[PDB]
Amino acid sequence: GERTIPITRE
Amino acid sequence: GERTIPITRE
Amino acid sequence: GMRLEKDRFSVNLDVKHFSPEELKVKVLGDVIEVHGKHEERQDEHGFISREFHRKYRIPADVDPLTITSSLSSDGVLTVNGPRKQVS
Amino acid sequence: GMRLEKDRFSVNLDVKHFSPEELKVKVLGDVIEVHGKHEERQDEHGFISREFHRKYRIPADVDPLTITSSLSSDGVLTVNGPRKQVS
Repeated sequence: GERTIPITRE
Repeated sequence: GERTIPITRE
Repeated sequence: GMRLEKDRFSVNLDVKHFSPEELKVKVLGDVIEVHGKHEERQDEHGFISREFHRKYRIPADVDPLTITSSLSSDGVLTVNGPRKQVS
Repeated sequence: GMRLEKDRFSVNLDVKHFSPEELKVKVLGDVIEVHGKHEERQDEHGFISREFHRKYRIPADVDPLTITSSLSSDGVLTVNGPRKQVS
């Protein structure tokens, strides 16, 4: 039940 | 038993 | 918060996370500002910061020069000044 | 905090005071940064802010492109990546 936290790659 | 907090006037 | 009363202006704020040196109470003209900033370099990897900034208007019947402030043991900051009263 | 283990790198942080939109997990080269900032304009008189910034080194046997992150219901942020293992 986790929310995905998007990775910033710039 | 309070500590005086000095006022800044500039 | 701010409380205007019949015979005084006062502001009471929770500042328990700030040391006295991390607080500023500025009175300039008829404006009071209260500021606090606390930073911790917990470790090699980073830090945390917290801060606040508040501004209030002093009523015209309070001489700003009479505003003073004190900090209680439990971390409540009081700023207050008397209002002109009948003699 | 950071935990390097035999088969994964992971970072677990308390971020309960931050919404997902207030968090940033940056992976560039072999560096991970985690940032959060939360401000409240409580009222007419001011605001409070809090923030944090953390930086960690990714071990050479973790491909940075394999790093991902998730946030639990109770406000723990996990950042993790697998290490190369024998097949």
